Amino acid sequence: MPLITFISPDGSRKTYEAYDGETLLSLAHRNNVDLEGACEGSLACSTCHVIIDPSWYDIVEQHNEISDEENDMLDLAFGLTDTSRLGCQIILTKELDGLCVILPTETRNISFVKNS
Repeated sequence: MPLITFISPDGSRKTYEAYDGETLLSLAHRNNVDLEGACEGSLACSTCHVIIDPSWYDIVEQHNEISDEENDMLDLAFGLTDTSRLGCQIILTKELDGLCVILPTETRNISFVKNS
């Protein structure tokens, strides 16, 4: 259960421990913050996809070639962000341990708080 640095469009930056393949939902619950969805998600996520900021997406996309089957995966990708690769609901992962990336949702906050 590493930590991920979420940067905001205003220049701010939030800090909240993320999980493996777990969405921000798991955080909204721990932070007892007004969330919307009520989706427990999952408790056991392994060998999940990868999700990195949109600044690295262009790098990993050019560093890795896509085959007839790979490139086809994009044609099926619907609703996913341009920052999430081989994903579905954009779920963070420990893979970003000690790395800075942009949050999946469109939320933002700068005020410091000591959640439970």
